[PDB]
Amino acid sequence: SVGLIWAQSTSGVIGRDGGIPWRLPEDLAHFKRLTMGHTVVMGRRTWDSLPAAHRPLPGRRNVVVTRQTGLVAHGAQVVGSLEQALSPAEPDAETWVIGGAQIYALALPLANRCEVTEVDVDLPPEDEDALAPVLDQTWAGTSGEWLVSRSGLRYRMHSYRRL
Ligand SMILES: NC(=O)c1ccc[n+]([C@@H]2O[C@H](COP(=O)([O-])OP(=O)(O)OC[C@H]3O[C@@H](n4cnc5c(N)ncnc54)[C@H](OP(=O)(O)O)[C@@H]3O)[C@@H](O)[C@H]2O)c1
Ligand SMILES: CCc1nc(N)nc(N)c1OCCCOc1ccccc1CCC(=O)O
Repeated sequence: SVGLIWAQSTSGVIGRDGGIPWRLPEDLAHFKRLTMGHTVVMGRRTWDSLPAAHRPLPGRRNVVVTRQTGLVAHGAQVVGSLEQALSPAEPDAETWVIGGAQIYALALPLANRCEVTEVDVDLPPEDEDALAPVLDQTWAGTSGEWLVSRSGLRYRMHSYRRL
């Protein structure tokens, strides 16, 4: 199983200024619960965005996709394409593509599941924003209820699978 997992504003923003432009603890907990013990595949810019105590992401096999063949990434496995990342020498029952926008676009045709957090935060897109992939008619999904975070934002989780 190859899955994508992301959190987006309702406007589709996933990233700004090298980070994520909201604070949603319940989404971090969801992300940890879904990914712990599994492989997490990410683009190099997402690797560089990880906060210090989470670079590498603890308890997960971290795989970083870069064209920089000689790149040192302590705590992660460096590979040269998304296809390499999805062709491990040691297979994993679950592989999660964890971003960013560039890598999601390449991974979506190869994936069978998407786990999406929708965040009701008003962020009109700015020119350098990273944006979420869009799910077309080849995907179908289910939505959780709208919830309110202890930190204030409304949010909800969606689970999509390839038809
Ligand atoms: N809200 C969320 O769920 C979420 C999740 C993840 C990330 N984010 C945010 O998204 C942003 C980062 O996303 P991004 O789209 O800018 O970058 P990204 O997808 O994380 O990384 C892009 C990098 O991946 C490498 N890459 C891309 N295509 C490749 C290919 N065909 N072969 C080999 N390497 C390839 C390149 O690395 P090199 O330049 O090293 O060659 C490229 O610069 C940040 O703001 C981050 O905080 C948000
Ligand atoms: C938690 C944000 C996030 N949320 C969802 N639903 N999917 C993602 N792919 C994602 O991005 C994962 C990469 C960025 O990870 C972080 C960014 C800022 C703080 C903490 C973490 C993850 C830390 C961890 O899991 O140990």
